[PDB]
Parts: sequence; structure tokens; C-alpha cells
Amino acid sequence: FRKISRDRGIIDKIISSMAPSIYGHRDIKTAVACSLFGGVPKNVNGKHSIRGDINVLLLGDPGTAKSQILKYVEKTAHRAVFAALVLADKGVCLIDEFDQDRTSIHEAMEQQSISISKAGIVTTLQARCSIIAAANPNGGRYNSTLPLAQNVSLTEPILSR
Amino acid sequence: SLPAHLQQTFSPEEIQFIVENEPIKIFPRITTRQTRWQLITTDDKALNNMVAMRSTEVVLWIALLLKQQSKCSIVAPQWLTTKELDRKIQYEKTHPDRFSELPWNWLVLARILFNKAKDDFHDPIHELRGKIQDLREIRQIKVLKGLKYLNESHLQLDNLSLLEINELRPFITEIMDKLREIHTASLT
Amino acid sequence: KIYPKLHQMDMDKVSRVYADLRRESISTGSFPITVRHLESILRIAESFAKMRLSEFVSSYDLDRAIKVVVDSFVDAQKVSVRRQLRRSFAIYTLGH
Amino acid sequence: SEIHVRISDFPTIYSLRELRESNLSSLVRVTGVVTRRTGVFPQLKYVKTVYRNYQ
Amino acid sequence: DYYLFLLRHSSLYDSFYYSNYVNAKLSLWNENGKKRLHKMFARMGIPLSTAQETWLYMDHSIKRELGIIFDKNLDRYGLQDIIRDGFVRTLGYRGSISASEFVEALTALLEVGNNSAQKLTNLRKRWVSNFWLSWDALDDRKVELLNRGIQLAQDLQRAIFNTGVAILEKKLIKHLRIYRLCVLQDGPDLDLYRNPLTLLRLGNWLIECCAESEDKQLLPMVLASIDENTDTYLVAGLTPRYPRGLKKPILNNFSMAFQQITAETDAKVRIDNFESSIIEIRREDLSPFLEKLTLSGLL
Amino acid sequence: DDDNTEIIKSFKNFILEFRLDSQFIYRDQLRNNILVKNYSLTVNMEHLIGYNEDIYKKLSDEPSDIIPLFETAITQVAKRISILSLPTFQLILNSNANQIPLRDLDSEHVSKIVRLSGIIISTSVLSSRATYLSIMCRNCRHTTSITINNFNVSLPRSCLSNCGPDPYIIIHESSKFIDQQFLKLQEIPELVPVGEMPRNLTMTCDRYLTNKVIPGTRVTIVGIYSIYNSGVAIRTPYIKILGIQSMFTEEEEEEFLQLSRNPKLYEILTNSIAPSIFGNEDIKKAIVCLLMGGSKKILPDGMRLRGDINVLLLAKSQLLKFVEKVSPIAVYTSGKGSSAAGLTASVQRREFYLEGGAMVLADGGVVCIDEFDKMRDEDRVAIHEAMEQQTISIAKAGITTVLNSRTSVLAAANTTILSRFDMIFIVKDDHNEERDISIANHVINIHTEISIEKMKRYITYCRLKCAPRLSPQAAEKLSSNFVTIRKQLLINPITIRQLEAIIRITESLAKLELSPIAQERHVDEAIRLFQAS
Ligand SMILES: Nc1ncnc2c1ncn2[C@@H]1O[C@H](COP(=O)(O)OP(=O)(O)NP(=O)(O)O)[C@@H](O)[C@H]1O
Ligand SMILES: [Mg+2]
Ligand SMILES: [Zn+2]
Repeated sequence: FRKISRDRGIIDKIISSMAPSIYGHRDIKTAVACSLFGGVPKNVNGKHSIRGDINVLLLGDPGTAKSQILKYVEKTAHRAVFAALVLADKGVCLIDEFDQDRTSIHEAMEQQSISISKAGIVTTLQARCSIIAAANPNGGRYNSTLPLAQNVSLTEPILSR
Repeated sequence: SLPAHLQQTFSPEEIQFIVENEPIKIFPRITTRQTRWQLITTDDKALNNMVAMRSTEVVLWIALLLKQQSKCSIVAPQWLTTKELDRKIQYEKTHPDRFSELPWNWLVLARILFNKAKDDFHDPIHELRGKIQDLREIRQIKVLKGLKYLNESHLQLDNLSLLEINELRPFITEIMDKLREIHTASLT
Repeated sequence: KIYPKLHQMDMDKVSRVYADLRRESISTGSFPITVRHLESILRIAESFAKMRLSEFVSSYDLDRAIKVVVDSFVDAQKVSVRRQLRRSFAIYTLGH
Repeated sequence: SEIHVRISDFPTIYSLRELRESNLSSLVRVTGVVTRRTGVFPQLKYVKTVYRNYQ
Repeated sequence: DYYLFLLRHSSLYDSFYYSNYVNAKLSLWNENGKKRLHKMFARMGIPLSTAQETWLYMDHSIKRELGIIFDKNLDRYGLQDIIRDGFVRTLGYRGSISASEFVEALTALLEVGNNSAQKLTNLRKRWVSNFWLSWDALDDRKVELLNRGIQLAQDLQRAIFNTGVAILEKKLIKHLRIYRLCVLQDGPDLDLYRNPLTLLRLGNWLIECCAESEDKQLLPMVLASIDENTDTYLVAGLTPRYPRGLKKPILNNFSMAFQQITAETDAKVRIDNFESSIIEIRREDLSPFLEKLTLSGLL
Repeated sequence: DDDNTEIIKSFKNFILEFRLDSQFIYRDQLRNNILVKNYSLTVNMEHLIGYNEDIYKKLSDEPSDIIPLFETAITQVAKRISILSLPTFQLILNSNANQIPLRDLDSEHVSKIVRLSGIIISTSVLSSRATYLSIMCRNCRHTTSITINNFNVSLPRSCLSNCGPDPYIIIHESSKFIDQQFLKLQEIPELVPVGEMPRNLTMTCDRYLTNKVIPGTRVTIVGIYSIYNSGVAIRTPYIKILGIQSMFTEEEEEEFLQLSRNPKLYEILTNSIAPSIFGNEDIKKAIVCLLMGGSKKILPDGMRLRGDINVLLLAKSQLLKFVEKVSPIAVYTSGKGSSAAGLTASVQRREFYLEGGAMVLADGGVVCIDEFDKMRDEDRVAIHEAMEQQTISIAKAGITTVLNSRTSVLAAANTTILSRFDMIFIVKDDHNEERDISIANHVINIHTEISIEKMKRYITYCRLKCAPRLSPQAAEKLSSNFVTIRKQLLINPITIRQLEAIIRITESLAKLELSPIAQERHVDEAIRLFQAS
């Protein structure tokens, strides 16, 4: 490992090795590699916390290789969920298509841990995961003349987070 | 001028000060009999005329002052022994209203001598510490029965110790005063 | 095994670039860049350091992270705004 | 107080199709996906008392 | 009494694991050493989950059988020197303590109890308050403070061990011909070694390791630690010593050496400590001072 | 037979003799408990071990059998130290033995004392168990009694005074009972193996240990681990608990009073609100008034006069979070709401039911909405009642109820709905590079005037102590100004629902000074700040 890391251009070679069966789309491979490696989590009990996970969303024209790269990531990654966030704990979560589901994701992107109560019972669960999602842009085809919001069915904080 | 907590009562420090003026019996380890002590609130002859291992009587504060050093040994009072304390507990149990006739300074003197003079007793100290506790507990039961007779006129107490009275003073006098105010207001 | 960290020298340049991007965004009437983007830039730079098993982030990591986030931010905009952004942002999206 | 021998690499395999009455009380080797799992409970070992875990 | 680190507090397992002697005898800085300890408890007939229980609450039967279990088992691990005699004191119902445990509590309270000249002053003044924080623990009426001392002692030994393993595994000991050199340029928290006593404890750890690791070359050792506020290295000169079980005493020669280089040198240095074996020097001047030192015949 | 008496004698002599220095700590505790009618004793394991290790060994081997013996020993001592009748006393324990993680408990631990910790997730209602119980014999009509104790029984069948095969019945008219409660403990969140949902246990307590904890609290437990009846030869495990661990002063209000007499207090509070945000002076002033509020009033003919304040903001994301932090009570939401209740409330379905949104839930406090334009259709019409009446009323699908909505609303967006608010303002921006660089430097620092808690406590104090009234001078001033604006508009609208808003702002301004009367000083700033436009 240290021998190959000492060589120049190792970043580019890792990206090149990403999803071999799919031609082109180098930026998507770059983003997926970055999400699989991820950052470091940090926290300051004086009022702030920062996640290490990296979340990625891909707007796909019909048939532009999205589902194949999600299948590739599913076989590549150590632990993952494909569509349940408890099973994605310290792993990668994969979404290939898309109100309560979106609501759950709203809570999940705001938090890093999930809490729930029912019939007076109260309990907590952990999410702690990187989210990779893909979507079809509001019907048959994307419109480049317009901003992103016109082409999606998402709330603004999703595009922020 | 005077502090708020000393308007009507004595603190336990003053109670200790009062008890310290009493006489006590000692064995000195040195002879003073042929400078001289020249005290002004007590006899002076006894301290000037001591002979080693000859029993003599002095005030308690000087006795503790000597026992601080090698120069003296303190004889325990005769009531402060296992046999007598057994009999007093039996008296307490036998007569369920009267208080037994212990001296007025028994608590204070016991808790002074156990600290300053633990080495000079004849009985094992770990038994005396138990019997003193038994006496205090029984007396506290008898006190709690008596507080149901606070009234407009008076009360009689017997053989209750100084520290035990001083513990209760601000409660008894206050409640009794208010009963007096309520009663006399109806007469006027 | 690998847990990278930032280097305190070039962070002044990152702050200046952040302020410049915000000023340019407001100047063309774009939706503004935010602290979330800056946090994402630092996190992506850490990931790039981790990819080569480097415990230090470096200037080229920050450059690559900046390019990724700036290009992603540009792609979200309307066409006229997109042209003004890429004309000004050339020194970040292509140069550094 | 007691040790258990675990056997490994038994040289013949069945799916859940090939089992028949002739296999009863014989050792078998089988493969599949675990569909459902109970909680762990204690169970009485001898019928003074002793227990063991069960699932 | 046993040369085990605070036996009657924490647990039996921790008593062996952090013992300064056991680390030299079984090489606990690596897994091939730790497995020897697990193997020992398995052969001794003590269930490993009970060996980790708090020694007060550990089962009475093991407590009374321990004195015989050691006679049958320590020989196989070359570890018979653990057995010895010592003094134990107890008062009423509050439980026993040995002198060996008491002094570790005291020492711990000394160490951790609670431009350049002013900072030096502040530090030196803080270290004097711990004198009285120790003084007041010599009184049977204040056992509450002694327990705090013991709680601090455990953390100090933990932090020392976690630095010793890093020194050995990264092989930071430099093997010069005349003496052994070690310098800490960084650490998890290097401030703990700014006090002399703590530095001495770390040195005492490394010396047992070096004394048992090879039969050859009993050498002097030099140990140093940097401070980011002063930009000065705190330096200590340490003797070898003979193993426990083995005849004139040896003598620490660093004093004269340090003195002579100080008298000669251009370098910015300090000598004011009662123990002359301990010195301080600025960052850039460490290498010329050590160069002149190794060039000297006084070593 | 004799062993039961020797053990009781031993624990009796323990309580009567354990000194540490000069105080008999268990005799004193047992006496001090009886005086407040608490019949229990809290023993500590380490003292028992120090006194005599053999007693602790017996207790550690057979706890189910030996705990009752120690409890009756406590009763025998309790009578000597207080009588020249009492129930049986409860024994409670404290310990420092090593905690077992809840996931590792197994068949090796049945009928052993165990120490563990976790989070309480549920609590039962109280239920009754018998201790002393009386019996009637159906045939002969003879009678007797039994004494239960709650450690791991059934009615007997040895008939007395033939007398029959099963003749006994209970006289509930002459029997004694105690309280019992059930709880559920869930393993600690930072212990669980990855990808698994947490495991949990069920447990029981009685008498003084009941009604001592609530859901969601982290706790430590000491108790016997055991099994009960409810596959082959298999039983459910549980725990019997033996111990659990989990307005202003004068010196406070003196500071608040010193603040109240500061000549520049209004400036100080405005400066202390979202200090990172540049400019926007009047926005900060309006938020102070929203936090302080007016004064509620009730009249002889029963009409009721509102106290709250409402503000709208047209950068803006930060202020609502700041208000959420500083306010004594606060709720934060986006316009679509947390459920199909939306902002106000709705009916859902199978029988129908009703649930309230984030107007009912914030009752008594402050609520802030993050995008008021994303309000749903039903909420658009329902917020009229929620703001004017401080109520929400529904008569749908056989439901007929009214809900309380007593709250102050802060809102932001980007029409006639503006009429509902007392003040409306538009947020303003400035683009100093030093500000962004400072923010970025602080972000890197975390990645590598009055404080909030003091201000929140001060706001609470002022809301509790003062509710000021208009002076006559203010009345003449306000009425003259009101008719002046209406006349000016007539020759070129203002209405009573806005005069009654200016009054509330005036009162809220006088409230900071703790002045019992409002004055022209406050009226001037009120109309000065009324320039929403
Ligand atoms: N290099 C490639 N580029 C594009 N398509 C490819 C490539 N290689 C294979 N394909 C095929 O094209 C499709 C890839 O896009 P993919 O998203 O997987 O299809 P899809 O899921 O049916 N479209 P959609 O339902 O909108 O996601 C598949 O049918 C692949 O078999
Ligand atoms: Mg697809
Ligand atoms: Zn009968």
C-alpha cells in the first residue's frame, strides 16, 4: 500500500479504477471515490459539530449508467443499504429512485442519530452514514436553461446539505 | 452590636467554656513543692505544692493544659464507668417518665475526656462509647413525649443536662410564648 | 488507519477565496455561497488526503476540493448566471 | 466445567431438498440464508440446578 | 508484599499489567508479551473475568489461596522475584494499606496536585502548593485526600505506559557508542514530563526495559523533552543498575560532565536544581551541547 | 433452624456497632429516617465488607434467602431506638463492583447480584401486592393468617380445625398491601454493535423505590438477576431492583435589578441579539419586544385582552435560530409542518382521530416559522383563528373540540395575510470582506453585552415580576395621534386593531425598566418603531 501511495498520480489511478465496466463520466467516479473514502468527524462542545460522511446526489437522464454504478458501489463497499438507515450505520446508503420517505430523509440529513417515541415509549438509533442518491429530472428530460430546483421534486435544504 | 445568633442563647463553645471551670482529680508526674503560679481566678496553693504521684484537685482547663504534655494524668470520674452506666440505663428503662440522676455536664465531659485523655481510662473505651449512646437515645425518646404538654402556664423538668436544655431552648420558649399571647388576648 | 488534518498556512487564502466567491455571487445576483460549502470543501480536502494515505491535507487537495465544489455550485445556476460565474471563476474552476 | 468438540470440513453437502428419512440421526452439512432469529433465553440443563443458553 | 503496582486497589490483572518489573520480564509492549500474561492466568486456575474485578470485591477464596498459587506458577515464567516481605497498616474497619502503596499516593499528589521568567515563576509556585497538598495527607483524619492521591497515581502510570510503548515500537532510542540517547519531539500530551518527578518515572520505566532486554552493555542514558512555550529541552542523566535478584555501588557521573560543558559552552543553559543530574537548554543549542558532551572524555 | 437466628443476630450487631470515627452512622441514619416517616435503610457494601467479610460472603452466595433476614433485623433495631406499630423496613444497597454490559448477561448470572446501567424507556402504573394476609376456612369457619415477602408462593391446602380439600378464602377486609411497579431498561446507545438495534430488559421495584424515575433518563441499577415463568424447559429473565442512581435566589435578582437601572439597557439587549449579524437595528429592537410581550387583562363583562406579539421578516435564517436559543420556551418549524397536522391541526383516519400541529404544541411559549410561504392550504385559513382568537376550533367527522393556541409567532418569507402581524420588516445585507474572513477563520478554528443564559433568565424574571399600565398622558398622546393619522389619510388604513397593537408594544417597552407605569418616553419609541411600511 505504501509503495503504491508513494507513486505520483495515485489519486488519478484510484479514480480510473473506479467502476471499470462504465465508460466516461469521470466526475461521477471522482465523487463516488471521495464519498467511499470520506473525511474525519469533529465536535466542539462549545456549540458545534461536523460530520465526516460525504453525501452525493446525481441527476440522471434516462439510461446514463446510474443504476450500474450503484450496483458497483454495492459490491465494492464494506457495508451498505440499497433502495432502513440502522443497517447503514458507519456505511454507505444507496438510493436509485424516488412523502414520509422524504420526511425520514429530512430528519436523517439534519441529524446524525434518529430518535422516536410511540405509546409513551422513547428510544434512539444511529444513522452515521454517507448517502449516495440518484433521480430522474422531473419527467423525461433535464432543462439546462433553468436552475436545479425547476428540475427536481426536493426542498431547498436538501440541495443545501 | 452583639451577633444575631447570641441574642437569647449560649453557643456550644460557651457551654464548653462554662464546663471547663469545674474541678478534676489528677496525678502529677513532677514535684513543684520546695517561681510560683500566681493565678487570680482560682486557688494557687495546689499547683505550687504538687508532689509526684500524689493525688490532687485542680480546675479542668489547667488539667487539660498539663495533660497536653507528659507532666500529668487525669483520673476519670466515678460515674464514668461501665457498672454505673449499666445501672443508670436500668433506671431509665424502669421509670418510663423520670430522668435518671446523671450530673449536669455528662455529655460535655464525656466528649472532652474521650478526645484529650483516651489513654487514662481503666475500662475499654469502645464499650463506654456505646453506653453513652444508649443513654442519649433513651433520653431523646422521653423528650419527644414531653413536648405534648406545652401550655400557657409552666413546666417542670428534672435531671435534664445543660447541653440537652440548650439544644431545645429556642423551640420550647417560642411555642410557649405564643400560647401565652393567644390566651391572655381573650382575657383583655 | 488514516485520520488527516489541515495545515494552518494556506487557510488565509481559503478565507479570501470564500469571501471573493461570496462577493462575486452577490454581484451577479446569484443565490449566495454559504458556510456549508466551506465545510464541504475542508471535508473533501480531508478525503483527498486520505485517498493517498496522507495524514496531512495539502494545497493541491484544497485546490481539487475547491474545483469540485465550485463546479458543482455553478452547475445548479441559470444559464446567464452560469456564464458570468464561469467567466469570473476561471481562476478557480480551471486555474488556481 | 466441560468442553465441546466442533467438527469441521465434513466431506458431503445437501441443500434442503435432498433430506429424507434415511438421514435421521445422521450428521449433515447444510447451507442457506438465516431468515429469522429469536432472542436468547436460559434453559434448564438437567431434569440443585444448572442452566445453559438457548436460541 | 509483591512489587505489583497498587495491588489492594484497582484489580489483580491491572496489578500485573502495569508493574514496572513485569514489563521487563514479559515484554508487555507487544502482543507476544500480553498473550504470556493471559496464558499465565489460565494456567494458575483464575478465571480471567474475575482477575479483572476490583480487588476489594474479588471472591474471598481466591484472596486466601493466592499466597500458595504464586509458589507453584511464577517459576515457569522466570518471575519468582515477585515474592517478598513488607509492612502493612490498618486502622479500625476501613481496611489495610502497605507502605509501598502509600508512597505512590504521596508522589502522585506531588506531581499532579492543583515573559519567560514570569511563566517559570508561576510554574514553580504551583509546584510548591502540592507540598501542602501532600503534607495534609499524612493525617489519619484526612483519608479523603489520600484516596484522591491513589486515583491520580493510577492515571499517571497509565499515561507513562502509553508513552513507553511508542518509544520502543518506533525505535526512537539512538544507540551511540558511549551512551544511549532518547529525545521526545512530540507526544499525546508532552506537558506531563515538564515536572522532574514524572520525567524520572518515565526514565525508570525505560531503565528496567533496557536492563533486561540484553545481557550486554550497561550504559548511561540521556532523556530529553521539548516545551513549546519556552522552546527549551528539559534534560536528565540516568545511570544503569543491576537486576533485583543478584558488589560496590556505581556512581552518577553526569554531574561533572554537565558542569564542565556548562562552564565551557556558548549555549544558553540553566543549572539551579538540587539534583545536578537535571539541566535545561534552548531548542537550537541542544545539538552543539550534546556534540561537545559526546566529544568529552568525562562520560 | 438455629442458622436463621444466628444470621439475624449478626446483622443486628452490625447496625448497633459500626463506627468510622466518632459517629454511629447506621444508628443515626435509622433514627433520622423514622422522624420523617421513611421506613428504610441505605447500607453500603464496602462498610459491610470492612466490618466482617463472612457476612458479605453469605449475602453474595444466596441473596434471595438472606435479604429478608437482614430486613427483619433492621425492624428489631428500629423498635429499640424509638419505643420504650411499625411495618417491615426496606433494605437498599450501594456498590462499586464492576458494571456488566447488558448484552453480556447470560445463564452464568442467574440468582446473583448484578450491577448495570442503561436508559429507562417505559414505566407501568402502580399495582398492589400483599404482605400480611388473613384467611377464612370455609367449612369450620375457623380463621388464621399468613405473612408474604416478595422474593423468589400459593394458598395452602393443609386445612385446620374432615375440614375439606381446599377450604381457604381471603378476608380483604383485614389484610395489608404494598405498591409495585415495572420498568424497562435499554442498553446504552454508545455500546451497541454496528448495524444492530439495542437489546433491553424488564425489571421490578416496590415500596420506596417506586415512582422514582421517568422515561428517557440514563440510570445505574443494582439488583438480583433472575428468571420467571411465562420450546421446552425454558424461562424468561428479569431483574429485581435493590437501588437506583441517575425560581430565583436573592443574589440572582440583585444582578437583574442592577441591569434594570442601567441608563442604556435597551441598547445593551439589542446589541446582545445575534451579534454576528451586521446592521438591522430595528429588527433586533422588534425581537426584544417580541420576547418581552405586553400585558394580559380580563374585564368585568368577561372579555379578554391579548398579551402576545407577532412579527414577520422579509441572513434571515440565523435570527430564528437565535430566537429559539434565547427564548424560555421555543419551537422551530418549516411551513409544511412535522405531519399531516400542518401548522395548525387536522383530522386523519378505521375510526377518525385528530392531531395538532406546531401551533398547539407551542402553547404558552414562542413559535418560529422558517418559510411562511410554504404554508399548506388548510393552514392558510386556520391561522386566522389561531392568531386572532388564540384558539383553533374543529367540527368534522363527529369530532367537536376547541384547542388552545396562546403563543407569539415569529415568521419569515421570500397580500392580505400581512394584516395579522403587529410589525413587518425586510432584512438588509452588507458585504464587508472582513466579516466573511472573520467567519471563515472561526469556521477553521472549530474545524481544527449579555450572555444567552443570563439574558434568558432575565427575560424570565421580568415576565414573572411586572405587568405595567398606561399613564393618562400616554392615553391623550395616543388618541390624538390616532385621530391625526386618520384625518391625514382622509384628506389625502389605520384601524382599532392597530391601535391595540401599539399599546402592546408600549407596554413591552416599559417592561424592561420594570416601571409599573408606561410613559410618553415609551409611546414615542413605540410609534417611532411602528414604521413597518
Ligand atoms: N458505458 C455505458 N454508458 C451508458 N449506458 C451503458 C453503458 N454500459 C452499459 N449501459 C447500459 O445502459 C444502461 C445504463 O443506465 P442505467 O441507469 O443502469 O439504465 P436504466 O436503470 O434502465 N435507466 P434508468 O431506469 O432511468 O435508471 C443499462 O441498460 C446498461 O446495460
Ligand atoms: Mg438506472
Ligand atoms: Zn377447620
